[PDB]
Amino acid sequence: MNPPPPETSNPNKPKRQTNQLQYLLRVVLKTLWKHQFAWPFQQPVDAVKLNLPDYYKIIKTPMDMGTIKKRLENNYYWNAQECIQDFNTMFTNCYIYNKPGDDIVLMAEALEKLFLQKINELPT
Ligand SMILES: Cc1cc(C)cc(Nc2nccc(-c3c(-c4ccc(Br)cc4)ncn3C3CCNCC3)n2)c1
Repeated sequence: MNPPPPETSNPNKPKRQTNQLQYLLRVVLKTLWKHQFAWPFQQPVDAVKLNLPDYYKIIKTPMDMGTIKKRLENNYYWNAQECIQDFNTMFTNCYIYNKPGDDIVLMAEALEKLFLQKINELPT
């Protein structure tokens, strides 16, 4: 089975809006979402549909851009670092599960390069 997806809305977790988190949603998430290579990263890895029975034995901190979109939209994060950590966790999961030069890794690396370029322009 797949696990349930990561939590995206927590009534008990405090919320706030910052210009960095607005940038992470309206610039960073939006730009990566529209990238040609984004499709494997737009939702949790469906290990059932993809026949990857070891995926969630190896990856115990799953992350994906559909979850990050929901966390941003729901004001789930208190600070930008929490959202940047989620993007980094998602790329790292892909790297750990696969091998250098695999198609999925080249795709993740291109998205990560674009992510880092956008993060360099994160406002104050
Ligand atoms: C035929 C084919 C070929 C390719 C390149 C992609 C897909 N679709 C697809 N969808 C979702 C997840 C993956 C995937 C990930 C992965 C993606 C996001 C995160 Br976060 C973490 C890991 N790691 C490997 N894979 C594939 C690699 C090739 N087949 C076995 C599974 N792949 C399908």
